[PDB]
Amino acid sequence: QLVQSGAEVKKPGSSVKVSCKASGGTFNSYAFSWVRQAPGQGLEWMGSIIPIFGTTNYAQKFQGRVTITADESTSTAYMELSSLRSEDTAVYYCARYFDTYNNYGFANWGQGTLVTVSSASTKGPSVFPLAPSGGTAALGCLVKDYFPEPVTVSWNSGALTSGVHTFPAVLQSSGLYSLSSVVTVPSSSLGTQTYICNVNHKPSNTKVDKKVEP
Amino acid sequence: CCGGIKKEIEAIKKEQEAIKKKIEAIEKELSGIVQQQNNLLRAIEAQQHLLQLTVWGIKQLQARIL
Amino acid sequence: IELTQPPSVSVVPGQTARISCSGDNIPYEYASWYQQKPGQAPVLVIYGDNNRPSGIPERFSGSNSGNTATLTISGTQAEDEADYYCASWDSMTVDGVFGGGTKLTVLGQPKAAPSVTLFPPSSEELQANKATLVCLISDFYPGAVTVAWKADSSPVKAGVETTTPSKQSNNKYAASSYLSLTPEQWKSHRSYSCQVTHEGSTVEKTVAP
Repeated sequence: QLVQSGAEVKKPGSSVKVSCKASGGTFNSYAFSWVRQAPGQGLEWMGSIIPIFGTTNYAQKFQGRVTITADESTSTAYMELSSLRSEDTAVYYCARYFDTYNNYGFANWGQGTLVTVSSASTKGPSVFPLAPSGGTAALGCLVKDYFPEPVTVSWNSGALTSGVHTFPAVLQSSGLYSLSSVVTVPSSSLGTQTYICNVNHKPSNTKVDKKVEP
Repeated sequence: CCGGIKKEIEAIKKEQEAIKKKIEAIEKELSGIVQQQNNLLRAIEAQQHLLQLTVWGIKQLQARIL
Repeated sequence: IELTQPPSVSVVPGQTARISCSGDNIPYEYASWYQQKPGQAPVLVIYGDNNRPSGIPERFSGSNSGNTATLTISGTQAEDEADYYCASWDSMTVDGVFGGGTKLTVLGQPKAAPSVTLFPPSSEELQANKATLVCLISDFYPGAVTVAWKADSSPVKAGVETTTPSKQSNNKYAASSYLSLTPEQWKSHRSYSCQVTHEGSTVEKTVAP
């Protein structure tokens, strides 16, 4: 239903748009809001737009800095915040209301967009394959000192899914992150199938693949 | 007794078959209404929604002022 | 307009749970409640006059009384342990407004022990002037986690780094510990342990160079 633009990195004082595509349904019937969340914090509401008139209203905190627009032709809402500062680093959500007439609630949400406002520098991951050998067996990938968040790992271009544990990132002293992602499998399917590790770090425009086997 | 069955069966059977299809026609028009009755409901619910949508729309504009 | 919740609320498995949203210039049909599990968008659970969206379990009800919204869960569950938010709209400004959130805690609880695993250095990384080892503590309860790495036989602390624990979908925590190092010190000492204590036990894993 709602899907948003990918994660970004912005220099302080600069700006950023964020987009949200509302799939399948009448765009003129929608009402939309942006809601951001700082890491380990509450949700904070920013603004609303009603596409069919394009009438917006914003929270005073952000008035002046934020614009919200919509494009009916493409079924898309946009928010754009300017004069960025560190406290703006947040996950930004896009939410639909007026699912029905009496429903002032946000019935549908975006997947979120992480926006990071640091001054330098974007860094690409170091994707590594791991060493493998009815019971238990597990292989995976390693992503080394990159920056910043987040980082994506999927297996076989989207195929292999069950019993997969992707792990959270350590932030190093260096100011770079690393994380870890493995797949649990029984002994009876090892060196036969194919096993791709697809990694995307969108901010560095890094998209990488990686294979694994005993 | 009989003799007058000649004048009755061949009389109030036809008019009582003039019912066994002048009812078998209505049962279309009843559901010819539920056809319409339901579209109407569908129509109102569409407006009702646009209304809430426009009220807000006005509240937002009004808010932009004063 | 501003909303007010108890910063956390804890409860026994199978009880009535009550978060209160309070203040100030009232809602009512504007008020909404949301559940957010770690790393997920909020999911609307209650809206307006005690209304559940589709596919929402009946244990959830919305209460109201003047200044106050109250979400109420009957017979709580482990899966109901989440962060909850109330939201409403200021009738004057039409601004949206959220409460500060409430961590519903059902902390106890059915304990499970940390499953620890250790990958050897990436052989392709050995090629690349490095060889970090990858330890995967996971599936534990409580989030209590405290680890000791080890080379050959001698105690180790410096050179590594670790992550704080974080709740899974299965509500059991997880962690990760690495040891970046030189692609020669690893093929010098033999196997490497991983002393992961969960306040009683200590779980290792050992890989052969």
